Parts: sequence; structure tokens; C-alpha cells
Amino acid sequence: SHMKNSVSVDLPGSMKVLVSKSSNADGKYDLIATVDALELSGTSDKNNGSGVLEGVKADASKVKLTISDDLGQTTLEVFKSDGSTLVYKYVYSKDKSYTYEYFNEKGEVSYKYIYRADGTRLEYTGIKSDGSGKAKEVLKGYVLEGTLTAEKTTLVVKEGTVTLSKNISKSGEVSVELNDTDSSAATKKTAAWNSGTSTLTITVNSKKTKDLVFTSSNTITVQQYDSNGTSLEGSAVEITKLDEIKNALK
Repeated sequence: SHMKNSVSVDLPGSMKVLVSKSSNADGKYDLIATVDALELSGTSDKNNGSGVLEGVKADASKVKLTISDDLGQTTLEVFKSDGSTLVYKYVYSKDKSYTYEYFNEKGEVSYKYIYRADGTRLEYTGIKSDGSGKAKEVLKGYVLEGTLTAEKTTLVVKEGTVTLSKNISKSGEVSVELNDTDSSAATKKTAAWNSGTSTLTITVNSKKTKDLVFTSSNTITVQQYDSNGTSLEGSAVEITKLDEIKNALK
């Protein structure tokens, strides 16, 4: 793309926009960019690169790029020729976090990919009209699997008669629970969640055995209690594979 008497500005998602050095008789600035092979254009009351740019594809699809007033976010929408039914949509921030969505012929979401600033990911596949679907969380060393519903995301790990469930609410709040179908007092596992420290403490035969901590870095650590069940010993150790979570549930 080209523009007489202009300045190039770098944006989130490794995008670029050209903006005029000075305003026209109506006090406005001209904008131009090329995105995924198509030229978009617009005008703005501001001089920094922010505003709305639009274009139209060969197949009649309508494309719209919105650059936030402080340059911290970009949104790219592709609609049907009606200008309202979404085909796909993606959003980048200056910290490198990013979300991509695809839609069915009715304009309802069917797939969603989320990349967090720390490099971990959430992936939702086969999303239905009722809001349900398959869910996967991709961490450093291993992947967790489960389901999406209208209320929340639930990731599940099973070992023998024990089931561990990691819940994530609409707003990203994490809580964890454990249930064991074993009847014997000698071997049945139970647990207590502390929301104030993001920690699950496991008990067997009335005594504390270990602490599993669910950290702000999206990792899990394990640490054992002494043989009396009184104090933690050694140092906490970071989990690196799924089999090590299963080991902790034995």
C-alpha cells in the first residue's frame, strides 16, 4: 500500500498502517493498510493511527479493521455480504495475547483458540448451538482434557477410583475438587480446597499427606507432609507430565 505525504505506524499482531502527516479541509486524517492480502481504507478525527478501515473481497465478503484509540488492540472481522453474519474474527493485544473464532452458516461460534501472554493455550472444538463442546488446556510439558458448557470449563484427570476436576469460570477463576468411590478407611482419599491460596490438601486415614498448588503462572506443584501429618518437608516440585499428576492421586 502507498500514500502521498504519510507516516508508517507499527501495531499489535505485527500489522502496519499509513496515516497522513496533516489533516484535510474538514479536519480529518486518511488511513490505509494491507491485511491478509487485501487493501483497506478509512478516515479518522485522530492523528496517531487509530480508527476504522474497510474493504470488500472478490466473493462479496465484507472486511473491517478496528484500531483502538491508544493503539493497544486490533480487531479484524469478516462478515457475509449482509454485513452482520460473522464468518471469522480475530483480536490481538500489545502483550501478544490473541483469540481466533470461526462461525457456522447461521453465524454461531463453532471453534475458538486462545493464546495467553505466558504461551499457554485453551482450545474449544465442535462447539454446538447449545453452547457445549470439547475443551483442551495446553501447558508446559503436558495437556489436560475435558468439556465446555453454558456455565463453565471442566478439565478431568482419573486414576483408579479417584477423579480430580479443575473448573474455570466465565471470568477465569480456578477452583478444584476430588472424589473417591473407595469404601475402605485404610485407603480412601478425600481433600479440602483453600480459595485464598489456590491449594488442594489431600487426607488419608484422618491425616494430611500432600499439598497441590495451582499457580498464577498456570503450573502445578506438589509437596509432601512428614510421617506424623504435621509439617511440610523438603521443597515443592513442579509437575512436568500427566503421569506425575496420576502418581499424586495413588
